[PDB]
Order: sequence, then C-alpha cells, then structure tokens
Amino acid sequence: ELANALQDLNRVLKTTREFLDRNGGVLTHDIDNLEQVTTAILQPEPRDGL
Amino acid sequence: QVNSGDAIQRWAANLNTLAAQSAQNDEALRSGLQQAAPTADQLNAVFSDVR
Amino acid sequence: LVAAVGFGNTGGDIFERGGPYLVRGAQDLLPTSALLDEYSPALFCTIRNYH
Amino acid sequence: STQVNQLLVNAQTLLAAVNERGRSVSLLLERVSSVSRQVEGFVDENPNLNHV
Amino acid sequence: AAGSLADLLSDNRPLLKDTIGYLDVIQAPLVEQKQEVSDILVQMPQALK
Repeated sequence: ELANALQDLNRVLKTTREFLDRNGGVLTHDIDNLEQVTTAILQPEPRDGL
Repeated sequence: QVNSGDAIQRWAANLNTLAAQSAQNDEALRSGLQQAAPTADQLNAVFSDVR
Repeated sequence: LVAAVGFGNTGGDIFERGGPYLVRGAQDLLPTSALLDEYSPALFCTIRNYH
Repeated sequence: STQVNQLLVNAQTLLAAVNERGRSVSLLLERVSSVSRQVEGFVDENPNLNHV
Repeated sequence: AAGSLADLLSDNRPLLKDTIGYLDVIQAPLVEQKQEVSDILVQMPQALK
C-alpha cells in the first residue's frame, strides 16, 4: 500500500509539475477567451436575439 | 492492556509493515516532499488565474 | 503544508462556485448531444455542398 | 501522569473519529495510487494536447 | 475525490484522446484561414442590417 502510494505520488507530482509548466499559460488564456466571448454573446440583447 | 492483547499485537505487526514500506522508499519520500512543496504552489497559481 | 492550505482554499472556492454549473450543464447536454449525433451523416455533405 | 492519561484518552477519541468513516479511509492509499496512475497515463498518452 | 477522479479518468480517457484528435483535425483549417474567419465576422453584421 504505502510503497506504491509514495512512488505513484512522486511520479504524479513530477507529471503534474511538467504538465502545468507546459500547458497552464495557454489553458488559462483559452479559458479567459472563452469566458469573454460567451459573456459577450449572453448579454440581454444577444440573449433575446439568440 | 491484557484484554486487548490481540489488538496490540495486530497494530505492532501493522506498524512493522508500514514502517518497513516507508523506509524502503526513503528516496521516493524525499523526492515526494521536495516536489510537493512547489507543485501545490503551481496548482494554486493556475487556479487563481482562472478563479 | 502551507502550499496545501492555499491550494485547497483556492480550489475549493473554485469548485464550490463552478461545480453545480458543470454538473447541470452535462445533465442538460444529453438531449442535444443525442440530437447532434443523430444528424452526423448530414454534416460533411451539407458543408461540402454549401461550399 | 496526567499528561499521559489525557494523551491516551484523546488518542482514543481521535482514532475513533477517524475510524467511523473507515470505508473510505481504508481505500485512501489505493485510490491515491490509482488516480496518480490515471493522471500519468492521461498526460503520457496525449503528446499533442499542447498543440491543440 | 481521489476515487472519483480515478473513475472519471479510467472511463473517459479513450474518448478524451479521440476528442483531442478530432479537435486537432477541426482546428487546423481554422488556424490556417483565421484571417478569413475574422473578415467574415466583421463583414456579416452590415450585410444582416
């Protein structure tokens, strides 16, 4: 139990750190752009237009 | 203490097992702490960006 | 431990604010996903013909 | 001695409180190892996630 | 939560892999011709009016 838990935790910490350092800036940018566009198209007048 | 002798024997054996597993993975534990210090900061930064 | 405190608070706030939204969105997307899947065979040909 | 008795009874209380939810606690290590392996496999099997 | 994430990953991993592949295929022409998309989005409201 504990041996596999520790080794897998170490591996997943390394994997998460690499994945974040690689993809986080663009994932955050995409989420912000999606939020901006969806908020823009869900304003009252665009809402009733849709 | 006598009445719960089976319980104390059981947790002594389980302490032996868990301690052996933890000691045999000493380097894994050290690296886990070393990486757990900044990775939670990375996750917190990413989340606070998209908070 | 300090980084765990910060990350836990941030992620917990984010998930509390945006978890019901995701759950009910994935619940409401079932009929529309089925509808879009039903009319896949008319997707490539329609776009090609309009092009 | 007072500290000894207080520590023993408080340890009993804490262990009971942890053990009352013993179904999910007993699977803690297995589940953390499983989720670690799943995240590792998800990241490893998608080299083109960053390009997308 | 660890168990829930393990379950959500064990069952959705092949479908997420296929989804990312299909998303790459859909996105590549949009990136190639992004100026055209921007131009049509600018142009369309005046035609609609």
